[PDB]
Amino acid sequence: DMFAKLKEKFFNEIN
Amino acid sequence: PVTINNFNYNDPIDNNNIIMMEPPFARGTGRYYKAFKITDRIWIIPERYTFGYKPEDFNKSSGIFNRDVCEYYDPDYLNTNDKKNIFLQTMIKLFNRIKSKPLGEKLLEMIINGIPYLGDRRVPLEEFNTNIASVTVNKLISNPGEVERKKGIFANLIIFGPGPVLNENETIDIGIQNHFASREGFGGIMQMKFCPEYVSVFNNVQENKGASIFNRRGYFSDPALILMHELIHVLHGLYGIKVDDLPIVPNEKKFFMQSTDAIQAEELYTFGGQDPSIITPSTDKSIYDKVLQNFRGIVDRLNKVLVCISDPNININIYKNKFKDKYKFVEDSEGKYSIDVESFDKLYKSLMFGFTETNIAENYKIKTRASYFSDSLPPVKIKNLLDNEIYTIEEGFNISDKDMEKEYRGQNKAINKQAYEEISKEHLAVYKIQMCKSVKPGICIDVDNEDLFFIADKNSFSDDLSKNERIEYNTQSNYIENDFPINELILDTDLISKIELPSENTESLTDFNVDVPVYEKQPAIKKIFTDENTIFQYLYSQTFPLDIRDISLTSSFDDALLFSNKVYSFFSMDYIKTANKVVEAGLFAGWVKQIVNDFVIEANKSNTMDKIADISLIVPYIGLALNVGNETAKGNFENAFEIAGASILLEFIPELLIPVVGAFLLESYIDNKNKIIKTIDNALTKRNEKWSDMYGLIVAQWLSTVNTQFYTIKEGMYKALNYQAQALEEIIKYRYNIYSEKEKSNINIDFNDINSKLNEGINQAIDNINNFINGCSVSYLMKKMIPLAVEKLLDFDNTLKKNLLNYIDENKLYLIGSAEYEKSKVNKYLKTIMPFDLSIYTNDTILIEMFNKYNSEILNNIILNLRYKDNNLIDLSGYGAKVEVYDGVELNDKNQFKLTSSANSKIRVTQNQNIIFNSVFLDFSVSFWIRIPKYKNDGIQNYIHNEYTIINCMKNNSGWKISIRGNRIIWTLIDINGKTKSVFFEYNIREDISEYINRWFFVTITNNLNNAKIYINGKLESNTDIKDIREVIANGEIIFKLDGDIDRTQFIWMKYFSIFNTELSQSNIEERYKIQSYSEYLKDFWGNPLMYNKEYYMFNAGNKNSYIKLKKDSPVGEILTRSKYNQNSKYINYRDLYIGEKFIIRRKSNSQSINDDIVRKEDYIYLDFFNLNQEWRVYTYKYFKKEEEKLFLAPISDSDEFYNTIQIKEYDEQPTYSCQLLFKKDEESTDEIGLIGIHRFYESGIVFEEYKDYFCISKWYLKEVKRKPYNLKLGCNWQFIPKDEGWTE
Ligand SMILES: [Ca+2]
Ligand SMILES: [Ca+2]
Ligand SMILES: [Ca+2]
Ligand SMILES: [Cl-]
Ligand SMILES: [Zn+2]
Repeated sequence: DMFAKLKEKFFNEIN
Repeated sequence: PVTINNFNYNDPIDNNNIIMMEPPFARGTGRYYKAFKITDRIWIIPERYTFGYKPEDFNKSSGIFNRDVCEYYDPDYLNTNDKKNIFLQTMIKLFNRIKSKPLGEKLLEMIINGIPYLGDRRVPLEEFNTNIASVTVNKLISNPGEVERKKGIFANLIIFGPGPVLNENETIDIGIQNHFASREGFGGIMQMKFCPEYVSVFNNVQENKGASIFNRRGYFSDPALILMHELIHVLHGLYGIKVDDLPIVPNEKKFFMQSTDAIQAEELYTFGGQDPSIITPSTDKSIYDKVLQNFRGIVDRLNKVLVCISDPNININIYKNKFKDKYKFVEDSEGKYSIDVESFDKLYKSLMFGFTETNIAENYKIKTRASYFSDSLPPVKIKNLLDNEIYTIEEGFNISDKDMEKEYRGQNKAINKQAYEEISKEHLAVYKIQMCKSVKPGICIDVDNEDLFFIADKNSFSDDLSKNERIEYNTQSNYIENDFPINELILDTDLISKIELPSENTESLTDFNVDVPVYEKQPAIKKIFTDENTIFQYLYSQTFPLDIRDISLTSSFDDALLFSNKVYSFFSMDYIKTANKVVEAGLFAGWVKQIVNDFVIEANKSNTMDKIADISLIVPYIGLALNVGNETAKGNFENAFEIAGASILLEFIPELLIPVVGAFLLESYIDNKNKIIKTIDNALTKRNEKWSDMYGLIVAQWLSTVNTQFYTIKEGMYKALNYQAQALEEIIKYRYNIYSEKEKSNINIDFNDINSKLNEGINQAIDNINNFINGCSVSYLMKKMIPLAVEKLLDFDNTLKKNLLNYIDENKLYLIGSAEYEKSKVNKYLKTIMPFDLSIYTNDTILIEMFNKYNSEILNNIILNLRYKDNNLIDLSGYGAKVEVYDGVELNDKNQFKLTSSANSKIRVTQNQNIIFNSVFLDFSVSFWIRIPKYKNDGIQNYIHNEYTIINCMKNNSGWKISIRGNRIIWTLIDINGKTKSVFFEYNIREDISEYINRWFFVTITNNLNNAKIYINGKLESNTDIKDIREVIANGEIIFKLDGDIDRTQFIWMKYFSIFNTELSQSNIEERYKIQSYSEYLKDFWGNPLMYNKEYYMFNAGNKNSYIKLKKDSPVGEILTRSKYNQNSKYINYRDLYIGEKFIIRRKSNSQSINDDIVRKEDYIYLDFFNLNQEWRVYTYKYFKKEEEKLFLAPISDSDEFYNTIQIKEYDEQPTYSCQLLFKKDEESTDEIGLIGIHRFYESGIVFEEYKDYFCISKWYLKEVKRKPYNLKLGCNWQFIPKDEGWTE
């Protein structure tokens, strides 16, 4: 599950 | 003024006002009666009427005399002097009440002054003869013990006490050698048997509102009105107009048909109100004419009479003058009497339609039954009519001083309890039908004969309409209106005779010849076997014996018949469980509330589980309650009614009498133009008479064979509701009394309150039931009766057209310069049907209202209504159009159908020829939904330029069609000369996002006297003046089929096609739009149902030209701008729809379950989409700290940092294909997080700067969604676009 990968990217998109 | 004489039974015989009479049926054989002269010419013999009855038959026996009457026997009534005295004084009191108002005084004055002619049909024209039993009655004037010495008196009425059946009052006329003077113009001594205290009871189940509080509890009759009703018969008899003609005879050839004596029109006239309408115009005129001829007999006798052979003291000229006055004859200067046709017509109408029970009750403020044909309850005894605390001369029972004037409260069984007693059912005899169960000692239901359905036999009705007519220059039309202005009766100073009565004294009657009728009882029970389980059986199953302990409700009719503790119920499965629920002490009061309440809700159900159905009124449990008609308790009644209408409730479908109207023979007038034109005018006038008489004939049959069945159904429902109430009351009382005595003290319950709460809910239910059934009845008339008459009336018209036209052409020589004026008089006049108005045939305001309610219910104007109900379209309108769907037509159960390019892709409707007739002045509308495909990018000129028809209704190159030419939809009217009119609607084809291309919209075309109009989605789009065309033949077959020059690929989808026989108003159309737009389910972009597990592109109503794309480097949705149509054409432009990500809606749960793949409002979903050969999902961060935030799009996972649950919403209450998507904490909670939309976001930062749109969640949207009108443009409004064959880009 390479999903935290995406989480982190998301968290950097919103910030 | 009329004077009532006073006396006591024991007053001495004075040989003047108190005499010993030898009454007509005593026959000179034997015996004499002390008689009392209540007013001139009227006598009271306070003794039982024995004539034709056996002494034993005065006792209650296992038999009955008549089959309708609930019969009370008391052989002791009038067996003492004191009882006889009470009788006398009550009659005096009743007479006084009658004369207390003009109308009643005048009734008595007419009766007093309407002396029988001094003879009958056997008497020579040149003679008066008094020595006949219809004229003279003897008084014995000798003393007791002496040789009998008799003198004769003239009399008009003798009133006796009752015969064996006290409550069956009856007026009787004297037959001699098989003929009746009182039916042949002469009149004769009339006789009555009457009982003042044993009065009839009736209810008003069938009327609404009704009563501010205490209806519909049963009412007792004012014996003054009962008396006056019989005095009306005396009136008719004294004037010799009580004639026989064709009677109403019940059909008796099924077990459920009410058996009864034949009903003469004179009985229905006497009652009045709505009942004369059961006598056809044909028979009204037949009776009128008979009475007129009879009067021509008398006037002739009067011109010829010279002597009186039996009484030399009679003065011929005195009597000639009294009779002239009685019959309203006129006298010329030579002393010759003739009939003045006006004075006759007034006298007739006043005697038959003026003095009626209905009119007297109205004038006297007495309540009475609504019809000769109404149900009855058993008779009651009026304790004391001589007590002015109870009954008074001035106000009857309804004494304002005791607050009993309002709503006839003084007659109400439930309010004026102190006025009457019930009679012990040991003394009551009733004709019953014992219906024992058989199948294709058992269960046997006793049913009163009179509770059965009255259905008139077809032989009840006159076919005079079939006779020929002889049209002359002076020919006149005959209309006998059954009405008389009651206030003018009251004020006609010519009505009452100013001529003194001649002396009542004459010579003794020595000719006693008379027919005395003989009466016998017949068995009170008739046993029959039947396989049928209709109304009487279904009702019986809802009852239960008194001695039982622990009844429970059931939905199983059979169980209810078998088990004594099981009582049938037609309420929900679920009512039934609550009814049967046993609870602990503490919870009981609460349960009593719930169930009494649930009962009221159940009883009030008045709508229709499916909402597109096109039924205004329904009460859905009627089938289950009675099983009346065609198995109405089996299967969903609502569904059955949708398919087949009011008919399914009828136990019997009667066969109508609809005569072929006879031909006209037009008289010739060589050399007189004036008489030729008058013969034409008279022929046309007579045609209207035949139309009217025919409608009148349908109405007579409707009211006496259909509306009667419906009435019975109303009563049944009154009993059924009442049984359900009674059952629950017993259930409650039983369960309460099981509880410990202490438990019962801490349980607060009022049985009178419970009782009155239920009683209210029943009256609410019966209002709805009345409206529904009344509506059903008018519906049967208008759809199953009238049109079959109109078919024959049109034949008649078409035969008369030929006839009058041939006649104009034969006499053209004498129509020197008028022939074409007359050809066009006739053609124009006979071009339009005479419209049917119920108020011509009745002035019962109940019926008129029924009829007005119907005609102003737009849904009753539907003459074609194609719907899908089983693979298959069929016509639900009620007019039974034939519908043939061929194999190339695709049908689905969303009511959609697809017409393709194939030869076999067609539908043929064959309209009912008897309702489209309306044809020069158009007044009709057509409505449907359509889905027309997008143009094909490469075949663009054929789209733009090639017209094809889709629906075509043409007969002889005239009618109407709906056609399409590319982006245009066209309505065309074509008249009988081929002159054409058009109106059209064109949707844009250069629009970014079109609201019409390949999406369901709703079309309505309405045609009126001067405009054809197109509405789209409820809004008026265009309009064309259509005054300048002629007759349009609109009754051809309707052919649904693509017809033009079109590609194999061309097709069209339609749903809900219907036709109205009126111009729909804007309101109507907007309603229908809203109605037909409604769905439990959400819809996709094209207007089709939204579905789970199905690929969708996403469209945003607030940013039309924007679409979602997974950002490249990132797990978020960026917004992009839809590509335009990229090609040479200047005729078209659009934005691509098949772009952005491929989304799919998945079910969060599927649990509980269900079981189909349609998405519904408030469903909980996951919004997923395909990426890299995988399924990904749209989430929101749980803890975003701004008002909007980027959504997170990533593969499937249950991470406790993101909500995935989406609830799908439709906040717009007006029709729409947009829906919204709300993120929730989980399926359980009420907390709302935000709505999916598009927002702009700031892109950092050191590079270049800008804002950029993203797929987002927003809190702001939630603050606008409850606003009204809903903003269609908000960015949280989404629509889902699946690939569709109707859109190629
Ligand atoms: Ca009539
Ligand atoms: Ca009946
Ligand atoms: Ca039972
Ligand atoms: Cl809501
Ligand atoms: Zn009567």
